[PDB]
Amino acid sequence: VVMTIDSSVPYNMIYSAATYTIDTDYELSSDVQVAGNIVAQLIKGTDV
Amino acid sequence: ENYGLTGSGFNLPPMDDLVQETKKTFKSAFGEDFNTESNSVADKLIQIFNEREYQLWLLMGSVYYAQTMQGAEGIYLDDLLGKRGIYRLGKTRSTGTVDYELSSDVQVDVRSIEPGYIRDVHSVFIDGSDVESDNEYRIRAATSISEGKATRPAILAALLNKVEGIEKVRIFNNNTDKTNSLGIPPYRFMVVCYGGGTAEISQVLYDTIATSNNTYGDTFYDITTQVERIWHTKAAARQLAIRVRYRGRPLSLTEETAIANGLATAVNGTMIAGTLYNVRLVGTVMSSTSPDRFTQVYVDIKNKGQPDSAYVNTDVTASTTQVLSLELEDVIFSQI
Amino acid sequence: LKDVNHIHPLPDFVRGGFDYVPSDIFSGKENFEQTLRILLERLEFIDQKMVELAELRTTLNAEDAILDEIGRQLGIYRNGLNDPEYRAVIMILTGNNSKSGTRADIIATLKQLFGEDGVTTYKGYNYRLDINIFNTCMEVTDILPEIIDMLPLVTHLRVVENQGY
Amino acid sequence: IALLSSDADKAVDQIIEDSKRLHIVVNGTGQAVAEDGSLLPSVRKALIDNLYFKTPPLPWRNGVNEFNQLYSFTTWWYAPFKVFLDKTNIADIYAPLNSPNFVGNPRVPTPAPGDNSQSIPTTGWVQSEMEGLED
Amino acid sequence: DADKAVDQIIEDSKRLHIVVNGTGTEQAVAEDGSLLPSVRKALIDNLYFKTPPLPWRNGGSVNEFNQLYSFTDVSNTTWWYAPGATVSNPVVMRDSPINDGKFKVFLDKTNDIYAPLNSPNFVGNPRVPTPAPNSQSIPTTGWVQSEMEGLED
Amino acid sequence: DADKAVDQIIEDSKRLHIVVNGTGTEQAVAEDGSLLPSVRKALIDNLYFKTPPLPWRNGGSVNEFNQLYSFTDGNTTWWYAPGATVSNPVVMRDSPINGKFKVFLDKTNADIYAPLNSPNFVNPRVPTPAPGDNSQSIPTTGWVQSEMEGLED
Repeated sequence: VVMTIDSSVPYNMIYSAATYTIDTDYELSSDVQVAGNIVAQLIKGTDV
Repeated sequence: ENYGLTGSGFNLPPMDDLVQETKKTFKSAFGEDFNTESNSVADKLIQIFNEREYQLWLLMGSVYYAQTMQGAEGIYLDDLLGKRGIYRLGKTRSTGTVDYELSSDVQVDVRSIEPGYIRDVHSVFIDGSDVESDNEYRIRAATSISEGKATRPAILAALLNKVEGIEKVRIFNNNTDKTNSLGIPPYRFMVVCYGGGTAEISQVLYDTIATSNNTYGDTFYDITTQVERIWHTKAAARQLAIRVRYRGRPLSLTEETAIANGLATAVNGTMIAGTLYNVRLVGTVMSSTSPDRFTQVYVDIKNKGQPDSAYVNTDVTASTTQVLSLELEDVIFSQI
Repeated sequence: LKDVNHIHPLPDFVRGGFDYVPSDIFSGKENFEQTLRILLERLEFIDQKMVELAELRTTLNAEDAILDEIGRQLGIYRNGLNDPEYRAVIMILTGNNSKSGTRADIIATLKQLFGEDGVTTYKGYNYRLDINIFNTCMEVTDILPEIIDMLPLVTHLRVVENQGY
Repeated sequence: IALLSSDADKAVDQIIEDSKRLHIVVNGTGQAVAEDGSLLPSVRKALIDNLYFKTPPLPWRNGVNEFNQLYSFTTWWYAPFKVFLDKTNIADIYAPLNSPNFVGNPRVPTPAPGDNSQSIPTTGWVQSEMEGLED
Repeated sequence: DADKAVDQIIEDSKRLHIVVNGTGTEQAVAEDGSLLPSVRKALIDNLYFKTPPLPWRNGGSVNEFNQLYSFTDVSNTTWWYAPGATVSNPVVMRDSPINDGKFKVFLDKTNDIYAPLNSPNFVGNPRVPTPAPNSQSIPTTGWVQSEMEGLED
Repeated sequence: DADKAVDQIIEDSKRLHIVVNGTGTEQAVAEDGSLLPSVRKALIDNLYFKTPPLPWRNGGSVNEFNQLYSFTDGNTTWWYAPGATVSNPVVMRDSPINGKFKVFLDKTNADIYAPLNSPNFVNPRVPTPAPGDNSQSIPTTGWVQSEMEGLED
């Protein structure tokens, strides 16, 4: 699965594997770190 | 928007995608909390309608492809070239000279009784010609037909349709005040042909040239309606020989026939007093067989009877009255 | 009073079919209508594209990506021509097949390339002919080879081009 | 020559409908539909549906049935208790995000070790960071 | 003679351009001489012009629906407007709006300019008291240097 | 010439389209550097709503950019989502405190913005100060490393 995250979430933050459930019957496969797992990016407008 | 004719080509959507946006838009009218997973009643219904709809796209693609030159097959081929105003031939009959019957009364020629394919040897005639197949049917479509007169395409078109036994023709023009580099007298033009008769082409030319006899050539033949004469020339006069060298996986025996006969077409199709380009010859070999079979290729050209040392790879041309020709007993294959 | 060409988008396709709901039994229920509308509106897109599949294949509007296919059947290859004039050459060569190179005839063919008053032709005693251009909309050097083809076998031609009179 | 206009109409018509929507919204009467299908009320209609409070406040009793009637105590009050009109400023207590001057003991969540970004470091993070280079 | 149409098109484009981009306010002039308002002019109606509201009075009248007025009670300050106020139907003034339901109170939108407690993104030059030479407090530029200043040696 | 006039026309047209439609949480870009707000902004931008508050619901989905929904826990606050439409609805989750939802303003609500004195934050950021600053300005995490870098060598 993929999810978009707000611009402010720091790179080094790591999601705890055993504190989330995707839906009524799905959970994280293992621990996930934001850094090193970017798949797509969108940059627009507001960014001298 | 990315579906259907688009200028760059024709695009056909696969089965899976059509379902995707149909469900998406269908979901938009009732929110996310709407079961559409596998084997669900709603999903089952959607599949039936999309499959029936999908055939429409496939039919459209087939229609477009069926009408393109590359995809023309069988009857569909007849329709496409039929649009040009020409049709395939039928059962053709043999012609002989004094199963068979006389073509007309005789006094102080020969026509076959049978409708088609056919007692055809010297000292016991045109044989075969049962049905005109697609490959030669495509070739015969290369010509052009028009009712025009007094113009260069008109002269060419009429000759190739009326003069019996004509195989090639070209016209050279000198529309200036002073003799050209080819010696044509000013304000005159020359016609050179290969094959055909002499007292018949003149008749055909008379009916199609303007009312100003600007012809010039080697031989003349008078005609009347008032009397005048028309000029023309004949070239023939060349046969070539070819050798090919290549590196890689030998081409058995069948491929050489495929390579050899293919080359004969390109060389033969050359215009009168044309030029052969070594690069073009190479290209034909790379296209008459599947790619990825050679690492190097070279072709050598020489006239029949010449010593083997005469082989050359440079481009070759022909004089005004020469026509390039190639045959079998030629095309020496070899591995470097 | 009616167009002979019947190939047109079906007028008001959507409201048709809805007319076949028997006796307004479902009308005003806002649950069956959306389901039916969603399915029918898909045919709208397909129905629309059925026309362009025929309209766009005509030589008048054919885009360069497929115009080459039309030219290929006729033996007129693109060579270095660009789209706006590649259309012109296709028309010129095709039209040549029913021509005789008369003074009235020549004016007609040049008429399609330079408007009504954009071209004029002077004539000379000894096979001399002249062509004048006033309102060219395309580059002429690439079109020139054809302009020679539809003339008598012995024509002597001059070409001069300018903007306006 | 200028027949690129074959693209201009798809914008000219569109601006026509946009002007039409502008006119109906501004000069409408007590609506407009966007291409998304959502509604835009005209000003003379938007002035009606917005939140209006009852102007006369009532005396307080700490007794409670309406979110739209005010109450008075001693300041105005309402039940969404929440005060409505106090007498204190806000700019005097709430730091602007631009060029603030905090006082007392500001705190932030300590960032991850080794972060080199624009986040704010904590005193107990840098002090930890010092010892690494010390060794 | 399409040059004639091209002419009119040329300046019609410019009129349209100024109307769309008419700064805060521009008055494009049509060929009829009437005056067309920029988009941002047309947007004043929502903009609810909160200049310092005209002080409350008794007597006089309010002509603009979206104009505010400043009033003070015997104790508080409020701003009032009469949405029914129009030309040819001005709202007659009164002693106090609290019993003048023609009038209604208004608030302030701008909190915008203040940092939320959650992940604010500051700009400019924030400052804090130099913390004790620690733990969780926010350090200052000098605080860090002073802390490290002893370490270089 | 004329092509540039047409370009002006088309750019103006797309700008006007976005401005009229907008998205509630959106503002357009003028030809000059200024940005143009959408109608969905200007309406909610000054102040406007639909009066009757509606209850929050975990299984609800919002599609209207100007209505208030009363969340409760009896701590009641009123919420809205400008970027909500029929074409782009939004789901009422368990709680609104977690995106497009925003809370209605009150002189109590404030109560989420950092006070000037000893505020607690929950990923704040500040501009990076210039190296070597000894003032009471606030350093960044990178600035610390950027200065510690000279130390090691």
